[PDB]
Order: sequence, then structure tokens, then C-alpha cells
Amino acid sequence: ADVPAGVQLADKQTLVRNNGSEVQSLDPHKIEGVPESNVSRDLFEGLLISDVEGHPSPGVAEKWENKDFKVWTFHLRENAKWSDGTPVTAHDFVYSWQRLADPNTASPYASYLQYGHIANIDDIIAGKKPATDLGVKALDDHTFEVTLSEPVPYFYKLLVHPSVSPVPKSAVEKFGDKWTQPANIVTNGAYKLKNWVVNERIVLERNPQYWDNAKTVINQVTYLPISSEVTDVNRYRSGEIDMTYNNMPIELFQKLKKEIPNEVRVDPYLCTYYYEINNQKAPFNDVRVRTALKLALDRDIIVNKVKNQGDLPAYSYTPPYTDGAKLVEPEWFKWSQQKRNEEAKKLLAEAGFTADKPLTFDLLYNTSDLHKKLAIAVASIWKKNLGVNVNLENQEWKTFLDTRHQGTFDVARAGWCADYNEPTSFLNTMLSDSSNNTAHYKSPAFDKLIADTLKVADDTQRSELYAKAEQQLDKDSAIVPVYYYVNARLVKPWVGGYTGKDPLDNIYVKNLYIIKH
Amino acid sequence: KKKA
Ligand code: IUM
Ligand code: IUM
Ligand code: IUM
Ligand code: IUM
Ligand code: IUM
Repeated sequence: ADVPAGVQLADKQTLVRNNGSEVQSLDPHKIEGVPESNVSRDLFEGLLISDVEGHPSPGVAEKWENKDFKVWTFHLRENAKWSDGTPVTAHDFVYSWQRLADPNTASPYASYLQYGHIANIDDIIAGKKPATDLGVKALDDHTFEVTLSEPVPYFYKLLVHPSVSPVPKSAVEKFGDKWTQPANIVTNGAYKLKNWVVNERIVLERNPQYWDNAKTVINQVTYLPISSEVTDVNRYRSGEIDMTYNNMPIELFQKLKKEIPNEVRVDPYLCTYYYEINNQKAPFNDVRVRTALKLALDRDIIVNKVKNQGDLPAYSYTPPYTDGAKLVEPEWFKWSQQKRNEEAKKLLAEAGFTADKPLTFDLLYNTSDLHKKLAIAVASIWKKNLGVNVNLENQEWKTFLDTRHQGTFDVARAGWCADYNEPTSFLNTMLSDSSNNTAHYKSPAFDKLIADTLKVADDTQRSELYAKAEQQLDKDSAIVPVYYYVNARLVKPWVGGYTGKDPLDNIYVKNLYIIKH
Repeated sequence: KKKA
């Protein structure tokens, strides 16, 4: 944290944050969500971290260089240490990235090494070559060298993500899956795990061995797993929660803006809300069926007359404000709803869905007030504009992720946030073989468009290829885009250090501080 | 990352 001159700091430096739900795990190679990443950034640190405005900055690596965007060399700081006092070395990174690539780890982010194009990743993922073949090497204890199969100019932007953080081999190898219990875990971030009570709380305390420990101000931070946005708000305003999760209740939002406007933080966020269609499950494997759902959805009612929290109606997957996105707006987005409905009714009828035989399916969402209210309004618009019957089903977070990876769903509420600010952070998730592809979308035409972006050394053709890739997804109606998020949350007036400037919202509790109040 |  960088405390301004003249700020008076409270005597007790502790913070309570709501985190939306119970995390799927504390192991960085086993996580895929925002709740999981919020806690991971405070425990495990990788080569680069984000500064308070979101820019990629030095983490364990003090400096780095590249040769042709293909060979990247990271010089690790000599005082980086684990919480048990042992040093963080280049060998930790070699071990960790081979463990992430290893099919046996079954990481939901296995494909993040493909996004980066580390040499040999495809064969390692496919079981053809051992993980030890990965293109990474420790030249010495403090120099980590990475070799790509192609020039990737934005490569270092990826490195702030939890998946490429280091894991302590000795604990992983001694305790297996219980290496993350408070008694066994070893961490290299600003905090260490003090307590973990499933469905109650996660308590972290400062890690004294952290190399930048002298700038850490908060000594203890608690993460709560409350998935009810109304409860998060009540407990914030009663004084128990200092920072809500960034899901706001439709029930109270307008009233909070009126009553505690200074506490309501609303900033740009690179995330898209959408309904994920299982592309492999009949009748969703029919493009007319997906296109009808996409068209009959009235975004103006949902975004502006139902949620009304500042989001923008979406027509694409990648948010249009992502760095390097130059998207073309589809013409159906330009039509009236009336024309969209007529066309939707027409396509559904071509697929064999009459009034005598309505299309019926389930809409799965992760337990939440906000997602339930939105699913009820959407089930209702689809009923009214298309005559389809929708069954709403809620699942707790970690189970809901599981269901989607397995493909046992029809339609699911979804929301992807960027891991790095470049259009492939979104587009790579739709690759046929991506481990993050829960749409189960497989398109060789889409896959080839993304492959070509790294075969050109021109940012205008790359952008033109990203816009054609969004157009291919749109043509296939792989998903139903709803809105581009605004990051809305409540932050007590005594929480300093949160600018709201990072569009990826990569918050580190080590940068925050409590003002005396 | 998947946003809950
Ligand atoms: O690395 U350039 O356009
Ligand atoms: O530093 U440039 O494209
Ligand atoms: O900030 U730029 O590509
Ligand atoms: O409608 U059903 O799985
Ligand atoms: O608080 U209510 O659905």
C-alpha cells in the first residue's frame, strides 16, 4: 500500500470482504472463477502483478526481456520468499507450469499455456509428450526462461493470472489435496491462510516473509461466501462488511445510489453477461434454435428496465472496449425487437417448434438474487416472444461450474471476465479444445481465424481477424450475449487505496488501508 | 475467469 501523506490510519488494520460464494479451491491450478482469484491474489504471487491502476508490473520477477517476442527471460528478485522462509526460485516456476500443463492435474486452466503458446504445450496436453518437455527452463535459481512456438507480443500481460502463480512442491508432494489446509499450506503472496471454514469464512493474515511486507498495511482480511446480494448489502450497512462482492441487488440498488452515493462505486469492467448454450445438446445443436433465443431476448427491457445498474446491451462476446477490439455491430442488433421476434418465431417454427409443441428446456444459474431475478425476467420474455417453456434451476457455485464442464445442462446463466486486456482473453475460450470452453462450441472456421492472428505481425490484421472471429461466433449463435458489465460495489469510506481504475479489477489487499474513523 |  502507498499511504498518502496526512492520512491517519486506524489502529486496527483488518478488513472484511464479501466474496460471492464458497471458492472451488485454494490450489491455483484448480480454480477458474472470480471468487477463487480474489483470494488467490493475496496468497500466491507470480512473475508480474497488477499495480493499483491495472498495469502489469513486477511481482517475483524484477525485470524481464524478450527476444523477438518468442524467448522471454525473467530475472527473479533475490529476496522473494515462501511463508516458511524458503526462497522462491526459477525452479518453483518450472515445476508449477509443468504441473499446470500435466493432464493428471486436470486444471480448468490447462489451456492458459496454449493461449501463451509455450513450446510443446499441445503434445503435453494430448498425452503425447511428458510435461517435463514444456518450453520453460531455470537457467539458474533466479532466471526463468520461457520459449514460445510463435511470437506473442502481449505475452507478459497473461502472467498476472492465478494459474501461472507458483505452488510449493514440497507441500504439494507431502500432502496431496490437503496441501491447502491451514496447517499445511505454504504461500508467497502478502498474506498466508489462517483459517478456512467451508460456507462460513476464510481468514488470511499478513505473511512476514513477503518481499514487500514493509508496504503491507492490513494485517488481517476475511473473505465471506455470501451469494445473496441483499444480505451482503444489509451486512455491509449494519457495519460488518467493508467491501461488498460486485453483484448488486435489483431490490436495493436505486435506493443505495440515493442514500449512500459516495459509497457506491461504479467503473468500467471487461466482462460480458450471457446465456451459455450447450452447443452439443439437441435441440441446441441446431443454429435456428440458438438464433431464435438470441434474437427473441429483449435486451432493452432486461438491461434498462429490469436491472438498470449502468450495463450496456451486448451484441458480442468480447467487450467492444477491450484493447485491440474493433468490432462490427451485427444488423439484427440494429433491427426493432418486433422484427427480431418475428424472425425468431419464424426460425423456431422451421426447427419444428410449434405452439402445439413448444420448445421446453432448463435454465441453470448459480444461486443468487440477481441471477434469479434476471432468469425469471428472461424466462418470461422468451415465453412471451417465443412460446418456449423454461424450467429455472439453481446450483451452488462450485457444483454449477462442474455441471457446465460436464455438459449436463441445456442453457446456463454465464459471465466471462478478461484475464488480460486483449481480445484473445475472451476468444481463446471458444477454441474447440479450450479447457475453458463450457459452451461446448466446436468450430474449425473459428479455430482457424484465431490461429492466423499469430501468423501475422500486424495489429490491424489481428483486429480484423478478431472482428471476423466474433462474426463467426455470431453467425453460429454460439451464445446469447446480454450485457457488458459495469463493476458496481459498495466500499466503506474508510477503505483507502481502491481506485476503481483497473478494468480487470485485480485487487490486492496489500494495496489497501483503513483510515481512522 | 468465470464471474459468479
Ligand atoms: O508489438 U506491435 O504492433
Ligand atoms: O509495446 U506494443 O504493440
Ligand atoms: O494500452 U495497449 O495495446
Ligand atoms: O429440459 U432439460 O435437461
Ligand atoms: O431479496 U430477494 O428474491
